[PDB]
Amino acid sequence: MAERGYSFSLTTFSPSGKLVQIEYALAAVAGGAPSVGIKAANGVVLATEKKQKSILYDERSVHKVEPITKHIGLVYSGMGPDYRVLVHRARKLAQQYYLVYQEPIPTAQLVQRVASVMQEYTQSGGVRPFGVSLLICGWNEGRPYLFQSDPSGAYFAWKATAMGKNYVNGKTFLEKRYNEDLELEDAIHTAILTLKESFEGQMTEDNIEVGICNEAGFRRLTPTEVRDYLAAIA
Amino acid sequence: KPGDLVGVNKDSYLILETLPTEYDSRVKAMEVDERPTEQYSDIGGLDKQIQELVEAIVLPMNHKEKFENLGIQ
Amino acid sequence: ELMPGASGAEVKGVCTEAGMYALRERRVHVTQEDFEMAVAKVMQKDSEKNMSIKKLWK
Amino acid sequence: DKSKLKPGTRVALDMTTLTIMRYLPREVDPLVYNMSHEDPGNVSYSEIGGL
Amino acid sequence: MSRGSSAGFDRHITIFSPEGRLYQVEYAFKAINQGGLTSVAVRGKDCAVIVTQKKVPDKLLDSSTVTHLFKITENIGCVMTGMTADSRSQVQRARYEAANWKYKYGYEIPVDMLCKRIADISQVYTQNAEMRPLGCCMILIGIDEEQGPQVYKCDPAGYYCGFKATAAGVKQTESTSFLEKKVKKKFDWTFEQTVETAITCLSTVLSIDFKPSEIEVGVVTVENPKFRILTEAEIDAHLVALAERD
Amino acid sequence: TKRFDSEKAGDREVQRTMLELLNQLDGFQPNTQVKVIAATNRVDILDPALLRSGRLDRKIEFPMPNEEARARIM
Amino acid sequence: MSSIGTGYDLSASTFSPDGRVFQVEYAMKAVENSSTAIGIRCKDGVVFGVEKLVLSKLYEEGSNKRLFNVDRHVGMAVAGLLADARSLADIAREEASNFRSNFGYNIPLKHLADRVAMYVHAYTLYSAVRPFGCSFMLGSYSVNDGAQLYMIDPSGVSYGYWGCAIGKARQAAKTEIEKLQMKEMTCRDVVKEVAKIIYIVHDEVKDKAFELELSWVGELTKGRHEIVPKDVREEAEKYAKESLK
Repeated sequence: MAERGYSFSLTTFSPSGKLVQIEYALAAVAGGAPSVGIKAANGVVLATEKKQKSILYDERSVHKVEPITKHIGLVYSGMGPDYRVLVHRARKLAQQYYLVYQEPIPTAQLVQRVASVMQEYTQSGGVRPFGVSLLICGWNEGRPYLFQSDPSGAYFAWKATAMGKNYVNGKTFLEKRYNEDLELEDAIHTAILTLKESFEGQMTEDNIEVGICNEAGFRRLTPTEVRDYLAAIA
Repeated sequence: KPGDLVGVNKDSYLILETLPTEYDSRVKAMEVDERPTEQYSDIGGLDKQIQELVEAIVLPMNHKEKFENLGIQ
Repeated sequence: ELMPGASGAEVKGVCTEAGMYALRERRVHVTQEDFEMAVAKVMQKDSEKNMSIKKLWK
Repeated sequence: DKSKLKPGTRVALDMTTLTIMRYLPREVDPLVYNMSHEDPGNVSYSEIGGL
Repeated sequence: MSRGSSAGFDRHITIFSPEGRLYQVEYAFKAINQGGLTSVAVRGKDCAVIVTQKKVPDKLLDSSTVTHLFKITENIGCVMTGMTADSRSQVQRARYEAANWKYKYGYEIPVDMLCKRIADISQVYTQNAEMRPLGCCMILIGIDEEQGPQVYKCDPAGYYCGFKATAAGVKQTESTSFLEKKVKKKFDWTFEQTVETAITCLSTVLSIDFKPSEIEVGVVTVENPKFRILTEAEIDAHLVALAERD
Repeated sequence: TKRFDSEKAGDREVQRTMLELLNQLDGFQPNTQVKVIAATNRVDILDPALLRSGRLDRKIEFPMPNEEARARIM
Repeated sequence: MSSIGTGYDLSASTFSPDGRVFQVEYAMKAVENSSTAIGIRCKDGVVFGVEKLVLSKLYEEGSNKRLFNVDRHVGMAVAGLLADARSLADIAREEASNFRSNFGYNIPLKHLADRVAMYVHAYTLYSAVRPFGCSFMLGSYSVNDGAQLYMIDPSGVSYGYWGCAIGKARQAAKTEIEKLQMKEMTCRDVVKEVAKIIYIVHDEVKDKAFELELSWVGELTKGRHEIVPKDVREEAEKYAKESLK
């Protein structure tokens, strides 16, 4: 910039067979608030709980569910600062793809493209590897898509996965209740159950947000609707 | 009183004597040795500083009455 | 099958725990139903340690 | 008096025949005794004031 | 130990650590308290008001020159809280970002958008090991072009979210607590009431009560989009109003 | 110097001794009349509890010399 | 501070437990070690005064420049280490030079002080380059604010001053400025008075001799920034020596 700068990698392997910083990052995603993403196979629902704990947040805008474009949405896990760049990044990518295809960015394709930039950030110096896990939803080409993007760069396509606080318990409930190719009603219900698994972020409607992707695009849900789904779980 | 030294006999525990309270051997080293004069004129330069140290350190002890007249601690 | 374990202690605890349930209840024998309640109890205790990221020492 | 001697209190004994010779007052530590008795400096309430 | 332990090079530059955030990042939060400023932010429904302590450390200052209130655009005004070294530098960076929108768009940037471009900016500092994160946070007020008066704040690590009420300072947790009870008991918000809530809350926690030349109040009203400095006479007016509430 | 979270070594005889100066140094135990002449090349290693004005009231600077000061010594 | 053997005071992209870099503080001592620069805001202009120490008796005025003319209405008076002062001078000159040429009017100072302080501060952030161990002032006469004087510290903090001194006796100089009213007084009288404060600072038992550089940007020069005319310069120094005694 007006300096010499860095270029040395902050990660060095181990005779273990691990990269050290990504393992510290994995601990930060677990320290987050529960975020679940399930592809039903009749739409994709991303639900999260957001620790505000004072409801002195006049957000009719930015949230933990933020639409990237009109049929892609994003939900994160962990810490907010890392999210902020990734959400802006995704919107830019959405714009690049919009110009040529003019159908906004497809999910399989998005992940590869984010994954490549995330890998550099580890591989290079003067940048560091994230400690956020993104859950990406989309409905495009008459198929719902759910992917999970790890803080290393890795991408896996899931039917249902969990992150945030008490993910180990979440993934295990998800296998039992949810089985592959069950209904939109089941996907939503278990999704809200994982948040309820352990809450503790002030129980008011504006402290959970869900955004749903379906055949007509992506919209985030009003906090009042979200509460009704919760109300069922005791 | 507490802290006072007092002697006591080993052969049968009676108070041998009363002694006043006193410091360790290390502390005796710590007491005065005195240092000799470099004289204000003779210690070269740093004129504004001769005033600062003299005023602060030596004056409140020696020239104490002027300080009492100022009213400062 | 139900326990994921985490220790020899955990295994041993299923049995001891079945005795604690039987004693409360004031049985003069140990029943098959007690073991069912015990595993489930023990299991739950394991899950709490799992969430916290702990072994058997805190 | 048998009543004076208790678990909490202290006694003195003959070193030569260990019979309780007499009663002594409670346990104390010389450092404690001076700290309690003395109050040097005092300290004015006015100064901390305004906070 | 913790908050000063090597595990990579994460107590030196940004990389994650055993603490599940970043050490370097946490010093940047700790840094806010050092400056000595505390702010209370209230969002009205006729204005959006920020009151922050204005750091006066000489008696040879002109009042006008020495401030922390800055005009980012003719729609957005801000206060800087934290370390003053970091404050001047972030404001100049924001200004280029506000201006960059300003030519392209042909109109005043939304308060939400201004906060989004700067927040991301504070994230670059935070992501980089080339530079350390900002020791300050910028808290924005402005009339959003349809949503209404809006108060957004971007972190020194750069994440932003909307607020009814915000606080950042020396005592971030306590001011926020004082502030939720003022919102709960709802006196309603006019120009004067909302300013009044904001100042009192800043006074009650720290337990001072100010001169008008040692608090600063900055507003963006729906009288005009342009940001104004109220100056000492009007700031004094608000101070006297606080008495015999609620 | 106090700043310890040391569970691995770090003595803490040394911890007591810096803390003790403050104790003697507060007003409760007199220190009004007695001056302490404190000297350090590095105050770039100390903490504020030990230093800082009104615990050791006067703070005397000695900046680098200049020609006249060189002139008188020579 | 700390004197840790790896970083914090050996880097400056690393903050302490409290949030501060020790490296800027070590630099802050540097302004204190050498001679003062005083600068007071008038309302008809600004009057600057830097005492240039006669180290060698085989120098002439224009040597070890502490006084720069930033533009033709902007000054810069520095105190502290002259090498970091030069860098700061170069940036200031280019920033002022583009603004008169392009806009066609005098620069409002408050923005300028913020930009230059941004430059100082951007370097502090970096561990690859150093904090600047100079303190410097900028002064200007404007047709949008009148006179303005801002003082920027080695930390990159900007505050406006009615009257400043940065140097080896800030406390003695600031106080003399406080007593006097120079805040809105006429530039001509000020020239004499700024020199007289320099006389108190200077010692004939810590310094031999100094050469006065004052700079006008005021009513004599008609708002043009020039280093003090030889006649005026002398007059002001002459008063400084005579009035103490």
